[PDB]
Amino acid sequence: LKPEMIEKLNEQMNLELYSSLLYQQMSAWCSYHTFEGAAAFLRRHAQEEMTHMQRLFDYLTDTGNLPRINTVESPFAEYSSLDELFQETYKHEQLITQKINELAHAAMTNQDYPTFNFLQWYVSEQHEEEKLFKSIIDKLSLAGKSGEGLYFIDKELSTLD
Amino acid sequence: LKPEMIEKLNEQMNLELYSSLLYQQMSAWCSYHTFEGAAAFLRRHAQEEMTHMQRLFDYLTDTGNLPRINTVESPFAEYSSLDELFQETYKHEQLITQKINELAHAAMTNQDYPTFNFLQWYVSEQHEEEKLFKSIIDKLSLAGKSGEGLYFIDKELSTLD
Amino acid sequence: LKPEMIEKLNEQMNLELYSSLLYQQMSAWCSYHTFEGAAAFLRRHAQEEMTHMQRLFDYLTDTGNLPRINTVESPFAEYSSLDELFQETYKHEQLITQKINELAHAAMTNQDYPTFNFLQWYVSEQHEEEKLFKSIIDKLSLAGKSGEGLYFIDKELSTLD
Amino acid sequence: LKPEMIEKLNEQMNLELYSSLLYQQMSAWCSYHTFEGAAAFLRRHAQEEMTHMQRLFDYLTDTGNLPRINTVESPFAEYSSLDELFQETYKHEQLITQKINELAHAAMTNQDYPTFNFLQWYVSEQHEEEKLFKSIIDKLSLAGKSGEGLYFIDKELSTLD
Amino acid sequence: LKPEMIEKLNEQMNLELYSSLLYQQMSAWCSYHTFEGAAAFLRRHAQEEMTHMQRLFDYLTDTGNLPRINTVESPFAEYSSLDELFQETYKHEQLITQKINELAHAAMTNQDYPTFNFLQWYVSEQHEEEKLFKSIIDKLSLAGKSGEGLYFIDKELSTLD
Amino acid sequence: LKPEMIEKLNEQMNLELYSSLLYQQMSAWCSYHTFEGAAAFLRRHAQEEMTHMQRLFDYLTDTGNLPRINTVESPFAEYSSLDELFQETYKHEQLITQKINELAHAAMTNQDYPTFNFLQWYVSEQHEEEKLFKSIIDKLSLAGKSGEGLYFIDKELSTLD
Amino acid sequence: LKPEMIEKLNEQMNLELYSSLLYQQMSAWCSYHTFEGAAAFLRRHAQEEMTHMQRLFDYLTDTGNLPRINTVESPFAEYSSLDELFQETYKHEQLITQKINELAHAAMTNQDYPTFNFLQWYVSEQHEEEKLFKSIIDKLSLAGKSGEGLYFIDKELSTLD
Repeated sequence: LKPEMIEKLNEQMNLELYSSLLYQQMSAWCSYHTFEGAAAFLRRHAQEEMTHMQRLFDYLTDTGNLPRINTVESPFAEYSSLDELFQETYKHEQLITQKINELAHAAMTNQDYPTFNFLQWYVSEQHEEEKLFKSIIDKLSLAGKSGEGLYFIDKELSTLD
Repeated sequence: LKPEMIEKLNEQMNLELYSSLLYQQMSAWCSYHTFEGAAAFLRRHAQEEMTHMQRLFDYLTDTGNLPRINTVESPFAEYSSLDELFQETYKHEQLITQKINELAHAAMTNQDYPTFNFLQWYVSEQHEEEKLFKSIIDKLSLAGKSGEGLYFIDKELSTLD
Repeated sequence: LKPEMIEKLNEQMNLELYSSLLYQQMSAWCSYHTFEGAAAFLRRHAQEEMTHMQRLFDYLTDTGNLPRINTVESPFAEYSSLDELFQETYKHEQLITQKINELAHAAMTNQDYPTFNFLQWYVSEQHEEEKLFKSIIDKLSLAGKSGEGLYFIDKELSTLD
Repeated sequence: LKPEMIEKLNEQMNLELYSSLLYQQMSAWCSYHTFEGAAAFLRRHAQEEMTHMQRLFDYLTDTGNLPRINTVESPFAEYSSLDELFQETYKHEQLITQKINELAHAAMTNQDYPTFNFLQWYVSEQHEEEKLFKSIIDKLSLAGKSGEGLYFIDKELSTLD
Repeated sequence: LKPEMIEKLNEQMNLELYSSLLYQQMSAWCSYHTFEGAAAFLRRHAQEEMTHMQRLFDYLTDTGNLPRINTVESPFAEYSSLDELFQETYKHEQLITQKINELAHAAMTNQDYPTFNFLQWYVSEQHEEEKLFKSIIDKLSLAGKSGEGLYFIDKELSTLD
Repeated sequence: LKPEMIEKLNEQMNLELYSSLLYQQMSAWCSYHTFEGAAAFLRRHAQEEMTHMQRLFDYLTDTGNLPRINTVESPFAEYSSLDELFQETYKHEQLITQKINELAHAAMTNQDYPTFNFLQWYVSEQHEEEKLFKSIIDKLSLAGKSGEGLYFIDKELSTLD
Repeated sequence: LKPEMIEKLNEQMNLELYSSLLYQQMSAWCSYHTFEGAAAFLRRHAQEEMTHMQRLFDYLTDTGNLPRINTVESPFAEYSSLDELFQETYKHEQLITQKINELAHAAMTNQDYPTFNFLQWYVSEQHEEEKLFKSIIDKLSLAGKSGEGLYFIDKELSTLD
């Protein structure tokens, strides 16, 4: 691997690690606010993002490199509502998608076919994730003005996926 | 929960998170240095310490508190050998054990019987952990001290549960 | 057992008996008020509290003592709403928790390790119960302004646990 | 078969093809508007109408004729709401029913007993379809003023049939 | 998705729909001309091309777009023989392959990695399709060229998957 | 397929064939020098390389081309040691990967998306091969300084894969 | 093992290697010429001949000798027809049988009973092969003079042995 790709892969790995902690932190907000269903969904998603991290970690070791875990910023933040919380998760999922595309673009420019091939898994996964997170925001749109609505959506999130 | 208890528990949760990343980082060193067995073993241990973190996370939420994930310092470091690496892991396990004891002591003083009860799981696990890592350092001192031996020990670590 | 511990255990046994009858009485209020789901949940909880009573009864006989069932005050009371009813159950569950902690504190001061050990079961159980009863109050908060909300929560309670 | 019947059967086949595409197009509107449940129901119904087409296609070939697929008009249209969308599907299902009756009437006048016999399947199927599509409009009537209502109906449609 | 991508994909979706109807129409010619085996084979292929259409339809919806089904020209045409018919199908398959390549090229240029990834399924399938239809034209040139042979080839097509 | 691509693909096919016979020849050296485990491993790998050759052969014929097997130079060579041998195999695996990348680049440049898609299987496989062969070299460096060490590694080779 | 037997065994091994590639190449011609059935049959025979090579390679190593793979000339050639191609395969198989007899004869004269014993498998196999290839030519002469016949024979070969 070229130094540029090694570092970009390492940075993405750190981004996935951060994202995992962000969702875990978000779930706590949900629980503290009575949305146990949303909390559970996010916990599940924190675990999923960790998987994304590991896969990158493994790719770096397979290719004879040393993955480096950098300083991690606190994911702690305050949210005004469950809608705002989920809107941010959606915005975040999009940043991840952009980072993957820039990674794929760099792989292609550097003629690194093996890494481009490795990234395909992420490209497919992100398409699915964005769809999923969009729906949630949409549902919140349909029935999110009321606690009974909130109560119902929350119930949905508990098994969503 | 008493404010003081909340803080100590949150601190412990963060220490476990750090500890999980520390072991993930140590396995990378092992892979890079050709010790796939030791690498696989530390990876498994990284996952386990993560469960220790989650257990604390949940306790805080169950008790109506908001766990807070703080900034995590990079666990990146250099090691002169496999022996020095495992020496550091044993010492780090001993630190965790000590922190658990201080928390148990604080729970007792504060007559917080529910938290003290909750901690007993960690006390027992810590006992098992220390013994395990001690055995590893022992084998290294014995069979190790010379290449060929490292091959067999690493081979052992691969499956050591 | 020291006389102090014998009596404290006996009093706790009577408290658990009273609590069982209180929840049974509460379920009647629910049924009389159309909340068959909440009624069912409370009936189930009355039976559970009885178990707590029996376990204490058995501990006293195992140790060669004579458990004594005292006068029981009527648990009858009138409630303004289902929310008030559940708020009282939550307050009651908390009193029970406090009584257990005072019991554990007395056991520790009297160096009665066997009884402290026996109480651990209760300490764990109460942590679970408080959590459970908190959630209900929380749900009532999310969707409890409407009969449709009430109708939905009631439906939940019918299987909760 | 008499020329008149051949052509009427061919036209009906084309009508069924168009209807299939219409429902597919409608499902897209539903999805684009967040009604994934209604979208799924319509997709399923697009596939069903295709079956109706094939059965007619086969009858024409069995009888030694050449079915002809004509120009198909775009089924694209804009709808103001989900209620309007379903009202149109109901009106459309009715047109199909009328076309089948005119087909049965022509078969009878032409003393084409074999085709009248063949149409019986469609006559029965349409009775079922109209009923089904009426209910949906009815349900939309009961609980379709609110997003929570919409949210609930949509949930129903996802498995309706 | 870039507006240009949206348009090309929508166009491709419409081409597949047309292609599905084209094969359905060709099977009719086969039935009428006594080639039941070739008819059954094209029918199966009509259904398959339809799935290609749906896959594109969904992609557009998953990405928050509104797929639009345009007017479909009649696929009706005359053929001088079974050989000429299958020659036309092979050529039509080659056209589809070309269109897929142009779309893949557009996705690359536009750095649309998710769409390019999505198209790989079509690229592979197209490879299988072309080979299949090529084999058919081969057999026809060989065994065909004379009645009796047509009986056996048609017999073959009946089950050719 | 373009002329350049055909030629390049044909060259790669011949390279795989040679690579296969090279590993075959190498296992003999191993057998002759008493390393039955390493011999076994290489024989398996000669077969594997041969499958890579077959897959290319097929692609060429599927696309209507005539694969051409060219003269094959004798792979016979002398090796100083077992590790010298494996170093060679590693270098060779690397060359194959480079050639596969050049082929993927050529496909890109020629907008041959079908061929690019086809090559993806090789790209992923090579990633696995390099990892594997790299591991062997590492194991050899850790415990290959003694007859006893070589003895264990060889034993490990016999069942690797 | 006498040097003369070693040279003769080594020669046969290479001949079998060449034979395998010859059939592989012949299978390509068949493919290019529409005879997918014959191509498949020849593909299967190339693999089979490869095993004849491996068996020789192993005997040489079992006997503490070093098999040597020599340069393999390109097996590429032109064939005017399927008939001529198969006629060449038969002649080639005959050539093989003859070289096996000479080897058996050489083993006898040199009182090399172990090798004579080992060769018996080849003797038995060759008898089978010849019979097989002979039948193919026979069938071709019976029905092979019409594309209809060719088509039928090709279908047969697709599964033959």
